[PDB]
Amino acid sequence: GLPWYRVHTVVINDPGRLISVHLMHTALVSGWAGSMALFEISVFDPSDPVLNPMWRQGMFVLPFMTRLGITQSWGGWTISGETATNPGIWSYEGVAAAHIILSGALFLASVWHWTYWDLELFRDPRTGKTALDLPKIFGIHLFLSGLLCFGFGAFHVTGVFGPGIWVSDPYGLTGRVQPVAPSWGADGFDPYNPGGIASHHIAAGILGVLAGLFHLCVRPSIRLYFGLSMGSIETVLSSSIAAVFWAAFVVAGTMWYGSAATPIELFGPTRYQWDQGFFQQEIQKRVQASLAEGASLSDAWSRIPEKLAFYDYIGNNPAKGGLFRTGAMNSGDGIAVGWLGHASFKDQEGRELFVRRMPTFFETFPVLLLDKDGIVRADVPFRKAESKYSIEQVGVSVTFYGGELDGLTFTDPATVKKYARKAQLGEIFEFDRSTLQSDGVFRSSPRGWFTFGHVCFALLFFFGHIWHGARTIFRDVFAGI
Amino acid sequence: LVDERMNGDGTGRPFGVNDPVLGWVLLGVFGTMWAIWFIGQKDLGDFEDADDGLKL
Amino acid sequence: NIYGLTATALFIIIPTSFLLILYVKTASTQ
Amino acid sequence: VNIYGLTATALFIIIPTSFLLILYVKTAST
Amino acid sequence: NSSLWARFCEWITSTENRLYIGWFGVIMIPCLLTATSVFIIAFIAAPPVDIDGIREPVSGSLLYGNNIITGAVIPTSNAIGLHFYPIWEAASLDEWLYNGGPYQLIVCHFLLGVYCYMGREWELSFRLGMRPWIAVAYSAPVAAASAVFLVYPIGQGSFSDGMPLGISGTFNFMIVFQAEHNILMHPFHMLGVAGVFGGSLFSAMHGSLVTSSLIRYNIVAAHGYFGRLIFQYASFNNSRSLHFFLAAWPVIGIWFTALGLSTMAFNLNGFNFNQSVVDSQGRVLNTWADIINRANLGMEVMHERNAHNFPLDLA
Amino acid sequence: GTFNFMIVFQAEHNILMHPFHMLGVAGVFGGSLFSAMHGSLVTSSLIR
Amino acid sequence: LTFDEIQGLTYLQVKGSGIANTCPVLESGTTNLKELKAGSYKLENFCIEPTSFTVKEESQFKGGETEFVKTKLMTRLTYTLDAMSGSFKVGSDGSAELKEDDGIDYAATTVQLPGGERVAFLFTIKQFDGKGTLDGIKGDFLVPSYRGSSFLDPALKGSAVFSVAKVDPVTGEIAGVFESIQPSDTDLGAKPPKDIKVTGLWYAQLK
Amino acid sequence: ARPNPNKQVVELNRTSLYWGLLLIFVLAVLFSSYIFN
Amino acid sequence: MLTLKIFVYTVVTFFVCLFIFGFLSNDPARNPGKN
Amino acid sequence: MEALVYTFLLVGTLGIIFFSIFFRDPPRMI
Amino acid sequence: MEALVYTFLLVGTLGIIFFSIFFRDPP
Amino acid sequence: QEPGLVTPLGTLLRPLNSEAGKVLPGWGTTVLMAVFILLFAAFLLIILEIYNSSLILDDVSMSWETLA
Ligand SMILES: CCCCCCCCCCCCCCCCCC(=O)OC[C@H](CO[C@@H]1O[C@H](CO[C@H]2O[C@H](CO)[C@H](O)[C@H](O)[C@H]2O)[C@H](O)[C@H](O)[C@H]1O)OC(=O)CCCCCCCCCCCCCCCCC
Ligand code: CLA
Ligand code: CLA
Ligand code: CLA
Ligand code: CLA
Ligand code: CLA
Ligand SMILES: CCCCCCCCCCCCCCCC(=O)OC[C@H](CO[C@@H]1O[C@H](CS(=O)(=O)O)[C@@H](O)[C@H](O)[C@H]1O)OC(=O)CCCCCCCCCCCCCCC
Ligand SMILES: CC1=C(/C=C/C(C)=C/C=C/C(C)=C/C=C/C=C(C)/C=C/C=C(C)/C=C/C2=C(C)CCCC2(C)C)C(C)(C)CCC1
Ligand SMILES: CC1=C(/C=C/C(C)=C/C=C/C(C)=C/C=C/C=C(C)/C=C/C=C(C)/C=C/C2=C(C)CCCC2(C)C)C(C)(C)CCC1
Ligand SMILES: [Fe+2]
Ligand SMILES: [Fe+2]
Repeated sequence: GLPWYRVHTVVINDPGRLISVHLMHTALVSGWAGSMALFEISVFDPSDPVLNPMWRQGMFVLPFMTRLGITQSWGGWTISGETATNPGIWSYEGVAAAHIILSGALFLASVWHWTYWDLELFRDPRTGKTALDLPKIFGIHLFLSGLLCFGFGAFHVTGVFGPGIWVSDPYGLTGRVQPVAPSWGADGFDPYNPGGIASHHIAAGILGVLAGLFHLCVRPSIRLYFGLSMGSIETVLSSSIAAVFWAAFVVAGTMWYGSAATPIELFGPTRYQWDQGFFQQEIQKRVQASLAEGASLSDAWSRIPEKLAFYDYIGNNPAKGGLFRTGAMNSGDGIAVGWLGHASFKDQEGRELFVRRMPTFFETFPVLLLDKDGIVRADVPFRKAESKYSIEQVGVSVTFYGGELDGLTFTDPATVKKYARKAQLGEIFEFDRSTLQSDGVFRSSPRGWFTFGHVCFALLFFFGHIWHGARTIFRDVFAGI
Repeated sequence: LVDERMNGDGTGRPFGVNDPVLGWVLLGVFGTMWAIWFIGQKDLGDFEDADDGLKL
Repeated sequence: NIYGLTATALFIIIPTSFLLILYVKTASTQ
Repeated sequence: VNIYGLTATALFIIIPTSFLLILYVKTAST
Repeated sequence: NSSLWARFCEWITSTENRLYIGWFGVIMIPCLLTATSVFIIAFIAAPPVDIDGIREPVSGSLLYGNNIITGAVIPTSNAIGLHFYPIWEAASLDEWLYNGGPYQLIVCHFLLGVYCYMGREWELSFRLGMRPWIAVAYSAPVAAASAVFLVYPIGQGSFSDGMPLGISGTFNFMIVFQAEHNILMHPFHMLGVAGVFGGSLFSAMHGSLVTSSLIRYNIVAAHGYFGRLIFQYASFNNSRSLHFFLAAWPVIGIWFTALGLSTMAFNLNGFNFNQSVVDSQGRVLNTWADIINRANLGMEVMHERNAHNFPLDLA
Repeated sequence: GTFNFMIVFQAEHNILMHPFHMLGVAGVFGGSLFSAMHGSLVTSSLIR
Repeated sequence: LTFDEIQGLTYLQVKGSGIANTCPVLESGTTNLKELKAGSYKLENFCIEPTSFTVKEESQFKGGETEFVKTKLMTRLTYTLDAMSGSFKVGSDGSAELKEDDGIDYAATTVQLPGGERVAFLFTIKQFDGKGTLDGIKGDFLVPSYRGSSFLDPALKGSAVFSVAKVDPVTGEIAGVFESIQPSDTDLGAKPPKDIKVTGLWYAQLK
Repeated sequence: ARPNPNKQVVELNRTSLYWGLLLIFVLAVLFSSYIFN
Repeated sequence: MLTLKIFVYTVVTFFVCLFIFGFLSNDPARNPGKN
Repeated sequence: MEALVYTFLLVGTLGIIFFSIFFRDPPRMI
Repeated sequence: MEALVYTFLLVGTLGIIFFSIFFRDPP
Repeated sequence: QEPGLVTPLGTLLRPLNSEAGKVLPGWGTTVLMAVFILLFAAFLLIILEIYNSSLILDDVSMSWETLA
């Protein structure tokens, strides 16, 4: 009999039961999607969309639902942060229920196709035995895929009939679902350009329908037919697995490095935005412009929105988490509740001191307050270690601009050390660490979890492609030698 | 009035109809079913003779 | 601890039940 | 909400189910 | 060939189906499925229902801090009374939930379903060449359900007095009914209890006697054993007579208890024996009936906390 | 404890830059390589 | 329906139609409002019918502010005050006074605001005493406790603004629109009271 | 609808059962400390 | 809200008509006995 | 949480009833 | 009770080893 | 053996799955396939280098600032 790892090979020469098992898998996938959406809506907290975005609460399916236009719920709230009017059928709960019903229907269809398998459709008219004309099925399926791709790219993203897609400004402050006009030209291959999505989908749909027609009309050559073993079905599996892990690599890379298809308002900021001081540079430029206008320090620093300062914080960096630090970010370092402001450190002489920000790659980084030219001026020494430039000796004073703590100056060395440690991470924020019993250690963004899972799956599927290609190209000796 | 209602709970309308469309639906469905039964009556056997039908 | 304990219990129980079912199916036919 | 109640319910659901499945598979195979 | 209707009626009245879809079935199935769906949805999640009609609702849903034992589908509001309250008669669906429509919908569809279930039992008895009296036996639980859910609300004038669809609702309804009507002292409840206990006794005895006599269809030795045991020789030596008695006892008991229920629905209570044994001077001597009366009095004072406003409970 | 012993040993003595540890690593890696090679060759040369 | 049409119907016809909860409409009369002779009149058949039941609620979002939101009514009708009687004085210069004495001056009500939260209250204007011009007369009234002291587990004042819109000098029959704000149910002290804003129509027969 | 020719039965000898049980228990031992954190 | 009433009326009428015309379709001769 | 457990238990019981009604052992030689 | 579950897992592994050693099927 | 189940939908789709093992003698259209593979490889190199900032074009900016 079959060993435990060969049980699913009983449908290798029975098209009806193959259709049945593939239907069962589709039903399971749809049911998972529906159940996960329902759970996410049950857990989601839409109270504050500024300091508590959906990517902060460890939401995985909600960003993907929101990416394509689902922005309302039957609970009376919207993802933007306004009251929901006439939500309609296509809400979060509606999508989850629709997926569940689809899963049930697919389950019933799978049961039917399993029960009745001896169909005349799968019988060769000449020989009378089960057969599949793989090139023609491929042509039909490619035709359908191209048609669907063109429809999506011409009616959904363009907003002609559909709702559009999520687009945001470069710094992720004002984003929403909008129609996207196609962008033909050198751009569009610019990954961060939303018009590339529409242009690509339209062009790829046209090419796909043309190729489907070709593969439907033209028979393969005998040399190619024998070379690629088009008579067998396992070569189809090997090629499909190959394309699948290729796609997995591409999607994981696009997710990790960011793109127009992965907005930061839905999945969170990127490791490389913290590496290059993206938000820090934007904030500095804005405050410098306000200062040069003629305003003082306090009012200029108060103009900075809390969202932009929140993005400039190492807690939201997806590369600061851990493998077994499970859960949402809010369980990591509490729920953000307010922005204290920008902290300026000044020695007794008057020189402004800047604290060196922790690189995204260190677990523990010593706190150092540098001069304007980079010379070290102050530093908290290692625990219980003799010091020569400590905070107490140098006499560093911290003053805050904008935010909750505006115009307040502290001179006590203890609070100065505390705020220096806080500012080592970036912007200082007040955190509620009691609601969720947060541990105190950073978790990882949904971006990081998605990338990790999909790269691991892609590697495993590369191995699967190797194995199945070897099996299909060595069938004579694999017949049980 | 805060909102709108049918306002027919205690009125005792015949067959519980207060809009002619309900009566039209009743008659239409009954007529369609009766027509189908009348057409199919030929397969049930005719009891033309005076003494026919289940009896003891 | 509820998440971890539940996950550990399920991981211990379900695959062992599957393996035992397969073995008992095998051992029936001598 | 206690862990003890949930784990007791899970064990009581699963263990007899596994035992019965073992016996039924043994019977059906024979 | 045959017309569409001929094929349809051949399919409906076909004994080859896994479950017989009779002419009674064509009504039984939709009503029963509708009642089941509404009951499940209401039990899983439904807002509190204002049963008493005094602007205080009670919650009976799992999503509202309840469990299986204490969950129930709350009866219709007292303010509705006996009025028909369908969905389309409510201004909004939330109002329908608040006033307690689902209970009425479930009760109506369930009663129709059980009546058609009895009809379908008769129909399939007829199609298989059997004697058609299983439905007569089944009528006893049907009569009891009708008396519980329909006749008592009609007699009391409101659907809020009906049995809630929940485990704790049953106990509350029973305590209420004993408080207001003295169910335990009625001869018909005594007959129902006798019928139930006798049904259990005869079931156990018949099972034991038949199983013991099924040596390597009942033989005559079991009759001799029973005659020797309880000194009732020739009481039951015919198998048909014995099985007819087995069928007849609990059915009659349940019929009589349902009739007693429907009788009390019209305020015809059970026996009253308080203040019966009197001293020569004139003083009243307590009896176990008087202790039952004290328990009923205790049940009655806390019956409705804030519903009554007049000394006598005429409703 | 094993990890601490190894780290402390590398601290006190340069374990990695020692020819005998190099031969130990080479022996372990070669053992794994030859085990895989022998297993694959023998299990692939199987007759019917 | 006007007062004459309402009084021309028998009880059987009205039953089940929802008319009994309605308020008479003044089809006749003039909108000039200068035909109302100055003096004091005995206000009888004073009826009031609300049209909206907006309630003040704190915004769920952190950045939001308290706002009046719409609600869905739960109690079937039973929200109309009727048969009220009092006194109505109108001055020659343009000043006017309104006072309610007796009648059905209160009605318990329950409305659900979006999100599932249902709030009860006691829509009432009892002991009203308003003084001011014909358009914009303002006053205050007492709100009794939602439940009596006898209730067991398992004063407040509110403002109002009337405004006469149409007058029929030959037969009185003054009609207009009103707005009021009153506290919510505060029984058991389990939650702070909320504010309900009610707009509607009012009819009165001062003869 | 007829007896499907593609009929086969899965088998699992005692050695395979021991291997599987050992693998499961060893993985649980290795990962329990991490999961409990 | 009246559309729901129309739909329910249609469904109920259809099922009741099915029940009524089912028993008029020579039901008593559907027995398996000999006569 | 507990409501989910109750719902799962009821759904499982209903599924067992359905399987027993439909996927039953065919009776032979009654 | 973490020590308890750790000990239970280790004892289960030891029992599996013992059963494999002493209760192996014949060739 | 006996013919399989016959269904109107199956008969409708029968012509599609009725040309198994149907080939063109010779190499057929393999040269066109090779040309298209070469073109697709060139296009993939285009987009890969554009995304990697190793191929800089005037119109494309390759930055989060292109969302402007
Ligand atoms: C439910 C309660 C509702 C409220 C109360 C309502 C009370 C109504 C009381 C009056 C109707 C009572 C009907 C009871 C059902 C029994 C009908 C029946 O047994 O009927 C059986 C008989 C059988 O008829 C016989 O049927 C025979 C067989 O015919 C067949 O064979 C013939 C040749 O031999 C021909 O070929 C013929 O075409 C073929 O069909 C012969 O034709 C005989 O000549 C013929 O008399 O029918 C007939 O009695 C003639 C038809 C009777 C009246 C039917 C009216 C139906 C509704 C009409 C309006 C519909 C409007 C629809 C509008 C749609 C669009 C909006
Ligand atoms: C108007 C014409 C038009 C336009 C504007 C676009 C625009 C676009 N296309 Mg589309 N396309 C078109 C026509 C068009 N296309 C047509 C006619 C075809 C033929 C059917 C395609 C086929 C096509 C494919 C197959 C892909 C695109 C992709 C893209 C995007 C390129 C930029 C990007 O997202 O980074 C993409 C950056 C890349 C580096 C591409 C990945 C390719 C690398 C080399 C493979 C990765 C390594 C590999 C897996 C090996 C693993 C190594 C690992 C172990 C280290 C962009 C949206 C890509 C895309 O959307 O990706 C998200 C993509 O994969 N296009
Ligand atoms: C009518 C069909 C339908 C519709 C409209 C939706 C709509 C949705 N689904 Mg659902 N779904 C469906 C059927 C459907 N689904 C079915 C049948 C299944 C079972 C397989 C699922 C399983 C499922 C899961 C598991 C999830 C969704 C999710 C989503 C949401 C995100 C959109 C999306 O798919 O990501 C965008 C879609 C893609 C990125 C697909 C890319 C396709 C690749 C690129 C094709 C490449 C190969 C191609 C053949 C090459 C040919 C090229 C040629 C044309 C030239 C959205 C609300 C997600 C969600 O938010 O949960 C609710 C989610 O997690 N769906
Ligand atoms: C690739 C797909 C994918 C991705 C990226 C995510 C990502 C995420 N999920 Mg989702 N989830 C998925 C699939 C996915 N999930 C599926 C298929 C299910 C159904 C089972 C769920 C069910 C689910 C729930 C119920 C929850 C999440 C949550 C989360 C978040 C927390 C991160 C996490 O899982 O930490 C955990 C990560 C790990 C444990 C890493 C696994 C490392 C290895 C592979 C483990 C191997 C163990 C091995 C078998 C030995 C076991 C020993 C034994 C003692 C058990 C994160 C956004 C949580 C959240 O914040 O949402 C609100 C949450 O509550 N997910
Ligand atoms: C498109 C995906 C795909 C498909 C359709 C198949 C289909 C098949 N494979 Mg291939 N395979 C794949 C991917 C795929 N595989 C990948 C990615 C790998 C690398 C890991 C392999 C490695 C592989 C090997 C080494 C072998 C097969 C074999 C087989 C055949 C029998 C299936 C089997 O093992 O019995 C059913 C399997 C089980 C009952 C065991 C399941 C237990 C798993 C490991 C744990 C549970 C996983 C969880 C529940 C679901 C994870 C979901 C995740 C993928 C997202 C069947 C034709 C076998 C064969 O035919 O060779 C003769 C065989 O020996 N496959
Ligand atoms: C370790 C790598 C590896 C290995 C050993 C195999 C092995 C196999 N593959 Mg798989 N495959 C791989 C990677 C691999 N593949 C990748 C990355 C892809 C893309 C997703 C595929 C896609 C693929 C398909 C679609 C098919 C196979 C098939 C096969 C089998 C036949 C060999 C063949 O078709 O030519 C393998 C050809 C190559 C590996 C390409 C050769 C190297 C090219 C020419 C280099 C080009 C470099 C170029 C200059 C660009 C430079 C980029 C630079 C700027 C970074 C065999 C089992 C076929 C099969 O199953 O047969 C029945 C089949 O249909 N493979
Ligand atoms: C959390 C989930 C649960 C995890 C539990 C982990 C604990 C360890 C589980 C080990 C499971 C092993 C299953 C396979 C055993 C097997 O195949 O034996 C095969 C042999 C057959 O040999 C033959 O047996 C013959 C008798 S008979 O045929 O077996 O009836 C006899 O003639 C002779 O011995 C020989 O010929 O069985 C026997 O010899 C005696 C019967 C033993 C049956 C298994 C008993 C398991 C008891 C578990 C107790 C747990 C507590 C103690 C834990 C240390
Ligand atoms: C029939 C029907 C119905 C119902 C339906 C339903 C209700 C369904 C459901 C369904 C469902 C409810 C489904 C579910 C599913 C789930 C799943 C399918 C899951 C999976 C998971 C997984 C697979 C995972 C895995 C893992 C883990 C564990 C972790 C990580 C790692 C891994 C990946 C390994 C109704 C009557 C209503 C209507 C009609 C039809
Ligand atoms: C065959 C085949 C395939 C594929 C297919 C396809 C998909 C194709 C496509 C193809 C394509 C799709 C191609 C394209 C190309 C493109 C190009 C090649 C472009 C170029 C451009 C240029 C060259 C430009 C230039 C310039 C600029 C930059 C600007 C200014 C002006 C000038 C001119 C300077 C596969 C593998 C799947 C499988 C097998 C079969
Ligand atoms: Fe018997
Ligand atoms: Fe060897």
